[PDB]
Amino acid sequence: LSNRAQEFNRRLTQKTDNAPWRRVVYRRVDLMEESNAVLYYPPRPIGDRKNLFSTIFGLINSNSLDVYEYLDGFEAFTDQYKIKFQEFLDRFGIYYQPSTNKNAELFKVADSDIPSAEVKAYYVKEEWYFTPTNSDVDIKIQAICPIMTGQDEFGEVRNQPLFWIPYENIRPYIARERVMLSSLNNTRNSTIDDFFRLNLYKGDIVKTENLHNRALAEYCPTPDSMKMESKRIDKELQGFRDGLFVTQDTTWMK
Amino acid sequence: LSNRAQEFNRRLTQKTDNAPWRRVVYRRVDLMEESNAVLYYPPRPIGDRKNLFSTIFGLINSNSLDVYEYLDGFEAFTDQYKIKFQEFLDRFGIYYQPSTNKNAELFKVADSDIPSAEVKAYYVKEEWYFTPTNSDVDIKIQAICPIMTGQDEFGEVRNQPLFWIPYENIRPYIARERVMLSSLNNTRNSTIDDFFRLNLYKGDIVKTENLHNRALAEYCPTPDSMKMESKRIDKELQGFRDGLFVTQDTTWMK
Amino acid sequence: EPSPFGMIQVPRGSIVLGNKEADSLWGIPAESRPISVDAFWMDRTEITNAQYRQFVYYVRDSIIRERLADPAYGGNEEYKITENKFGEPVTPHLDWSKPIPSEKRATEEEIAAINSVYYTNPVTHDRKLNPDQMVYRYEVYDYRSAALREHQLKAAKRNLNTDIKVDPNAVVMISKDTAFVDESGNIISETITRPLSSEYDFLNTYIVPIYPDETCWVNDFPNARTEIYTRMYFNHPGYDDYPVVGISWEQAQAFCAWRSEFFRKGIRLPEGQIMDDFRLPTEAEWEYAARMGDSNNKYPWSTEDLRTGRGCFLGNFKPGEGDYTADGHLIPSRVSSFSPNDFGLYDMAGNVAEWTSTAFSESGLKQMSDINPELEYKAALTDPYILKQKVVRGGSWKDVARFIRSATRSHEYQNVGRSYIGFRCVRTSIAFSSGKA
Amino acid sequence: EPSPFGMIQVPRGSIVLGNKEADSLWGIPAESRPISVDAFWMDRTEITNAQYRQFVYYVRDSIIRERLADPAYGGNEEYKITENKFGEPVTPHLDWSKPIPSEKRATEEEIAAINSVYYTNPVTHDRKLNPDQMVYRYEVYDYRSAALREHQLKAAKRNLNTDIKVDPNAVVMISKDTAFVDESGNIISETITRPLSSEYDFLNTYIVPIYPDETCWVNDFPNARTEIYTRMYFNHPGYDDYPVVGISWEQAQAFCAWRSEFFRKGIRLPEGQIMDDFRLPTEAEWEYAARMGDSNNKYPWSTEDLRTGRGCFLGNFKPGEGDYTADGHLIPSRVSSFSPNDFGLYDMAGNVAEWTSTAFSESGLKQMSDINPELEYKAALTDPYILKQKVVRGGSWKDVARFIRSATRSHEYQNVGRSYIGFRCVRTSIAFSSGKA
Ligand SMILES: *C1O[C@H](CO)[C@@H](O[C@@H]2O[C@@H](C)[C@H](O)[C@@H](O)[C@H]2O)[C@H](O)[C@@H]1O[C@H]1O[C@H](C(=O)O)[C@@H](O[C@@H]2O[C@H](CO)[C@@H](O[C@H]3O[C@@H](C)[C@@H](O[C@@H]4O[C@H](CO)[C@H](O)[C@H](O[C@@H]5O[C@H](CO)[C@H](O)[C@H](O)[C@H]5NC(C)=O)[C@H]4NC(C)=O)[C@@H](O)[C@@H]3O)[C@H](O)[C@H]2O)[C@H](O)[C@H]1O
Ligand SMILES: *C1O[C@H](CO)[C@@H](O[C@@H]2O[C@@H](C)[C@H](O)[C@@H](O)[C@H]2O)[C@H](O)[C@@H]1O[C@H]1O[C@H](C(=O)O)[C@@H](O[C@@H]2O[C@H](CO)[C@@H](O[C@H]3O[C@@H](C)[C@@H](O[C@@H]4O[C@H](CO)[C@H](O)[C@H](O[C@@H]5O[C@H](CO)[C@H](O)[C@H](O)[C@H]5NC(C)=O)[C@H]4NC(C)=O)[C@@H](O)[C@@H]3O)[C@H](O)[C@H]2O)[C@H](O)[C@H]1O
Ligand SMILES: *[C@H]1O[C@H](CO)[C@@H](O[C@@H]2O[C@@H](C)[C@H](O)[C@@H](O)[C@H]2O)[C@H](O)[C@@H]1O[C@H]1O[C@H](C(=O)O)[C@@H](O[C@@H]2O[C@H](CO)[C@@H](O[C@H]3O[C@@H](C)[C@@H](O[C@@H]4O[C@H](CO)[C@H](O)[C@H](O[C@@H]5O[C@H](CO)[C@H](O)[C@H](O)[C@H]5NC(C)=O)[C@H]4NC(C)=O)[C@@H](O)[C@@H]3O)[C@H](O)[C@H]2O)[C@H](O)[C@H]1O
Ligand SMILES: *[C@H]1O[C@H](CO)[C@@H](O[C@@H]2O[C@@H](C)[C@H](O)[C@@H](O)[C@H]2O)[C@H](O)[C@@H]1O[C@H]1O[C@H](C(=O)O)[C@@H](O[C@@H]2O[C@H](CO)[C@@H](O[C@H]3O[C@@H](C)[C@@H](O[C@@H]4O[C@H](CO)[C@H](O)[C@H](O[C@@H]5O[C@H](CO)[C@H](O)[C@H](O)[C@H]5NC(C)=O)[C@H]4NC(C)=O)[C@@H](O)[C@@H]3O)[C@H](O)[C@H]2O)[C@H](O)[C@H]1O
Ligand SMILES: *[C@H]1O[C@H](CO)[C@@H](O)[C@H](O)[C@@H]1O
Ligand SMILES: *[C@H]1O[C@H](CO)[C@@H](O)[C@H](O)[C@@H]1O
Ligand SMILES: [Ca+2]
Ligand SMILES: [Ca+2]
Repeated sequence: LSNRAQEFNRRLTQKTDNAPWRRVVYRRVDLMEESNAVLYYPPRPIGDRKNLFSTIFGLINSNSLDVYEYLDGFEAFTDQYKIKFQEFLDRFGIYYQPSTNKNAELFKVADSDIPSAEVKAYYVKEEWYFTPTNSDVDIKIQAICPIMTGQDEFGEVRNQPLFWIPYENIRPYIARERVMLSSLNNTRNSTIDDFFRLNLYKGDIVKTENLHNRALAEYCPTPDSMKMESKRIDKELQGFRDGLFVTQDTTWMK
Repeated sequence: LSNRAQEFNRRLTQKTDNAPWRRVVYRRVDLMEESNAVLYYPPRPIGDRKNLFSTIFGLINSNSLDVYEYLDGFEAFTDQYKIKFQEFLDRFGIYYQPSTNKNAELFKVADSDIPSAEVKAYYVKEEWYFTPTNSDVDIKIQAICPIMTGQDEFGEVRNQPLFWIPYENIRPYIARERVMLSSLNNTRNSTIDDFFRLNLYKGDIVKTENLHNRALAEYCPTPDSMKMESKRIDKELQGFRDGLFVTQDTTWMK
Repeated sequence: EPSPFGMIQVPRGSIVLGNKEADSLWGIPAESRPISVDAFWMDRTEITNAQYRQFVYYVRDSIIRERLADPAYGGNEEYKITENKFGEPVTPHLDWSKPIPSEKRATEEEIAAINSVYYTNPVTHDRKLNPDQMVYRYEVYDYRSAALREHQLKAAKRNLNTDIKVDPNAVVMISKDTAFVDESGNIISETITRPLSSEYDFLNTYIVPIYPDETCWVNDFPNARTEIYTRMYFNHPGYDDYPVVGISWEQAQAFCAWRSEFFRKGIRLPEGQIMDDFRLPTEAEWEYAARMGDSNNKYPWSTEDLRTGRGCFLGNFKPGEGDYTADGHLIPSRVSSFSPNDFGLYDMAGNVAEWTSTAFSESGLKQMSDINPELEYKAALTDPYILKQKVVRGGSWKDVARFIRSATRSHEYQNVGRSYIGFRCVRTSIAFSSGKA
Repeated sequence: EPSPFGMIQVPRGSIVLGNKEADSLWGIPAESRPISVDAFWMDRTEITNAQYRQFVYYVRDSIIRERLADPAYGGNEEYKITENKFGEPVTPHLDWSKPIPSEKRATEEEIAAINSVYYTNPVTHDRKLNPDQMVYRYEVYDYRSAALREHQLKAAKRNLNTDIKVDPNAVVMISKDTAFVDESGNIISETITRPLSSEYDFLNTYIVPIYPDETCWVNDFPNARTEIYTRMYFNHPGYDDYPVVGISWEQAQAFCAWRSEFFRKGIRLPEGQIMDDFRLPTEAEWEYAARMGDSNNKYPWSTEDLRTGRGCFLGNFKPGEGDYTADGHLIPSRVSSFSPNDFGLYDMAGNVAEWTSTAFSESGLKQMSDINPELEYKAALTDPYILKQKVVRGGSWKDVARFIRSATRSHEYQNVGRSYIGFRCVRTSIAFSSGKA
């Protein structure tokens, strides 16, 4: 908000436009794991104990946030391609009952109407990018999905991706909320922005931005195929990082 | 557009009119291969993520491009032999619904009406030519086909070649679009003009400009005959290049 | 070579800058990334009470010099007025070649001017220096922000991409904090967000009280008696070789600036020209100077254990639970008490935790560069107090062995000054090392 | 023989000019084609701060010479007026045999003229050379484009094919960029597309500021402190044998032209006649001079590994992740620090990446000729910024071992000047080598 704060934030952005590496990879991360489980909080605000879905819902409800929608296979971020809250509510038949505030918001948060409890995984788009100045491999987050992991009769994930949150837009509304991170410490010392920036959403890669625009589902249907493909992608990026190593044979033993 | 740009482009053309080699060869290249798969992008413009077919369709729709048609065995490039967009649309019964723009275009792009997704191979005419000045074997691209690789009941290619794109005409509209090239890098650093100029459309030769005007289909119907004939042509051009080698016995070993 | 006394030339090198394995009990990610730093001069001992006492003596000297220079409080009018020797009408800021003020014998006006900054206790009749009138005024130049592309003076020079035409009416916002003094004596620090118009938009003037917060010995230690500590930790003549505590980060910057000023005034050398001044050490610089630039060095000693072969303890931290004096010392011990690391730095991890320049963000390592990295956030006035959180490192006497490990970040507010926060003044060395390793 | 000092005569030869195998992880085609180049003189060391400082001293000298030559700013009127000795009314551009201007003692007008180009800091009171008034003006002749068939003066000589009659009203478009100076002092560079009418359509006049962008040390390194670098990398007397950085490609051409002018002025030799001048090295020329003209030489050292037998590092690149100083140096090290290749070129792959003449097109190798190949694109004003992309090669201190391999193209904008972009001035050698290999 302050001029110095804006200057620091601008100096803090990752200017990636001319880099000889722009590998964009899509990762599904399970909240069941202890690392990502910071997203299993009660939907109600109750002060500051909120998950991501609750605060995104609260921000989009007040029309203070600009967000985009899904495309079922592609990801086009266009100004005309804007998600409509009517389409958001008709996804599960949520009533309108417009509020008298109007300017503050048009739809009242109906307590537990948001499916914060039944979302169990997160989609993330991470762009591993080289740097033309300091030659350090880094990551830039731009998009995520709170995939609707519903529970039907046979237990299938039955995912209906609600919409596409651009990280740049939600960043101002995440850099302030500083919820607890690790259960064995239970300290309010790291913001959720620090959680995303520090690359702690350990999960498995669903598919990269391949030329064929394919996914891991095209491979063997067995889940072990998904695990082996995710580990293959992970070790291939690890090998890309290792290819810059020039510090071999440092044992100095005879 | 600029005078210096036009001068550089003119200095960049390959003046091949008097060369003691003009071997014109026709190659079918499969987009299923990772090398050529830069042509499996969504048909819609959505900014700049487009394949070749989409941009050729967009350019011919606005009448800003001059293109020719097929001949089913021959390739005659004549001014009077001009492809008509009415024949383009009646190939698959595409409606007209003329637009009010008129000067901008006469037919509105009906989203997924272009068969960008179901084209799976490319025809290319490449002229391997010697040079009378620097004696370097080079290639000059002049014509291509987005062969309509349809899927009938029995899975036959059922190709209907739409038309014949001259490379010189499409070059100005390709030198600007600079889509990503290799999936393991995902960087927007090379234009599609660089893709064609650098000879990366690795495929198989369908037929040369033989005296009999024949094709590989006249040989044994088995696909292995096609593979062996394509490899024979490839090694014969490789031997033509090797015939100029005067640097044998450089091992200097005893 | 200048080679300042009390300094050690730490060479350039690289450090992993963190700890890979994480204490599950502590529940921290323990993030790390390699970082390389250049060579610089670091003072071996934490700045003791003697050095900061010299600083406060200097500021008191010129304070009373100015007060006696006022016509209403003595009117000595020494200064330097026009026709200085060879007809030089120089600006008369202050005169320092004048005879030193004399105690006991003086005129009434001189005694009144001297006592104007002294403070006598109504109930105790003890005279000391006034904490709210021991103010240091200095100026710093934001060299890094002045050379930025978007902060260049000429608008057409703010964008080297010729595709987009440069608008002469560019709306760029600058920041500048220049505490100015008023007629009432209440020093008011203000921030200005005027549009970039001239070079003056890149100079920051700071006037801050510099007397250490002795009360720190009491405020952060409730239900404990520290009368023998807050009373004369600074004032005791025997407490000279002990590091000073209670220093606010602002006072740390002020003292480093004063050290730079003293170095510039003394040893006249036109060859130095734009030779680098003193500053607080950065987070990466401090950690590299601590762990010897070695990945395997968890602590700033060769071995991985906190006990030597004979069981002796290195560094006056808290060894055991409620066992502050197991090592041998309870409060911040005297400098150079323990065996130094071969890098030449005394009490590298121990004694008092160190002020460092880089602002804490909890991103930190994963948000700065790889060459001499540091974060600069000169937050001004109307900012949230969270953003005014300078990071500290080193581990103090109160902190357990976990915090004595060099690769441990820790919060600290720049405004507050605690009884366990020392600091160092560090300078950049322009050394033409031939290498040839 | 002239044999310029600091030069090395690299002979003619051939090079594969690329790398056959491709790093799958990097995902590049790794295209290559053989190319042969002739012999030429290449300077062994990257042009240091001393040489560019000599250039800026020269341009400052004549700048103040012209300012004092103005009647309004001193009116010394030395110049050279009509009846020069033996009645020669030569053109009075500038006088350089006049007595050198004297510091301290002078008239008021002379001091004002000298200070007209100097710049004093309002807040720091430091005087240096004005970046926007250290402008070099030179002229180049487009010999290659003047001799083209379609660019011949006579229309009938533009087509040797007599089948088609030559139209006297031929509509041919020429290009010429001649930055002219205006009365306001704002140097404006313009392009002209007048039809070919005379020989003047083939001469390009360029006036460009030549003071290095010291701010490059800050703009491309955010969240890192480089105050000790941007302040006096050029200005430090000890930083003389270190390569200069921050030079724009335009300034590189200007400096090479100045070196040619100095070579022409000194050593009077009518036998030279049209003897070749200095220029930037071409992409193929640079790579051939790097890899010794050997296919198996991935890097400019005999072995294929970056470590010697004893483990020492050659070239001050970035060896490890965040390990800039593993080789021994962090910033651009001093020239000739490492063991040179036997071709006689110091720091051939390392230190600072090199400016090269050929414009990057991503076609490159597969679009130029086979004899002394290079691409010429003197883009002017109203062109897309993409086309103004001069290629660079060499690998710098910041770049990993992958970019230190000589057969690696890399983007660079001609306008910008970064803290890792040095350059070389190279000349063509007219050598009558007998061969007999
Ligand atoms: C923090 O900020 C506090 C508030 O500003 C300030 O407190 C104030 O002062 C306390 C001492 C006191 O308690 C109160 O007064 C209090 O309010 C603190 O001291 C502290 O200040 C620090 O930052 C300030 C800031 O930038 O905000 C600094 O102020 C700067 O002072 C400079 C020197 O006085 C100013 O420079 C010149 O600026 C120009 C506009 C001058 O105005 C005239 O312009 C005419 C048209 O051009 C004349 O031709 C002539 O032009 C200038 O001439 C001089 C000749 O030397 C210049 O070199 C240039 O040639 C030319 N300037 C231009 C426009 O290019 C000028 N005539 C005069 C009067 O000389 C004039 O205003 C200044 O000379 C600067 O603008 C100002 O921001 C402060 O120094 C610093 O300590
Ligand atoms: C970049 O371009 C900027 C814009 O042009 C220029 O800036 C301008 O100058 C700055 C110093 C100042 O700030 C502003 O004025 C600014 O606008 C920069 O300096 C810079 O210029 C560079 O490129 C220019 C360019 O080509 O655009 C160069 O200009 C050229 O200058 C030459 C010398 O002045 C010109 O040559 C002659 O051209 C002919 C047409 C002359 O005109 C008369 O023609 C009559 C009919 O023939 C007369 O008979 C006689 O003919 C000529 O006589 C001379 C005798 O020496 C010739 O040798 C020939 O015999 C004959 N020419 C022909 C037609 O064959 C001429 N009478 C006169 C006046 O002598 C006359 O105009 C010139 O002598 C050339 O045309 C012009 O393009 C610039 O030199 C260069 O630095
Ligand atoms: C003591 O400290 C208190 C806490 O800060 C302060 O209290 C504050 O003010 C009270 C009123 C208030 O009650 C308090 O609440 C609180 O706000 C006190 O006021 C007092 O500090 C004050 O006085 C100090 C003092 O004078 O002792 C000030 O420190 C001095 O500041 C000077 C300038 O600000 C420094 O001088 C430097 O800059 C110039 C002026 C140089 O001095 C001469 O300049 C001449 C021209 O004017 C000569 O040309 C020559 O300059 C040379 O120029 C060449 C180039 O040509 C070089 O580049 C150098 O600039 C210089 N060369 C050298 C080496 O001499 C100089 N020679 C002469 C004739 O003396 C120069 O000496 C310095 O660079 C001075 O160093 C510094 O001690 C303090 O700022 C002020 O607050
Ligand atoms: C310093 O640099 C600043 C940055 O460039 C510049 O600032 C710019 O201008 C400011 C006004 C502005 O404020 C700035 O923003 C910026 O735009 C400064 O102005 C200044 O540069 C300027 O002055 C320089 C200077 O004079 O020092 C200029 O460089 C000089 O240019 C001369 C010509 O342009 C060069 O001379 C060559 O060409 C001719 C003139 C030769 O000189 C004599 O010519 C006579 C006839 O006129 C004689 O015949 C004889 O010529 C001989 O002819 C035979 C054939 O018969 C040979 O072929 C040769 O031509 C020659 N023989 C020899 C070896 O002498 C010459 N002898 C005499 C009597 O002197 C010749 O000497 C040169 O070839 C000169 O070398 C060069 O230094 C700079 O161009 C200008 O911008
Ligand atoms: C450290 O803590 C983890 C859980 O955080 C346990 O596996 C075990 O206590 C370990 O020592
Ligand atoms: C290089 O990369 C290819 C894929 O690009 C793999 O076959 C393997 O990783 C190889 O080393
Ligand atoms: Ca202790
Ligand atoms: Ca190095």
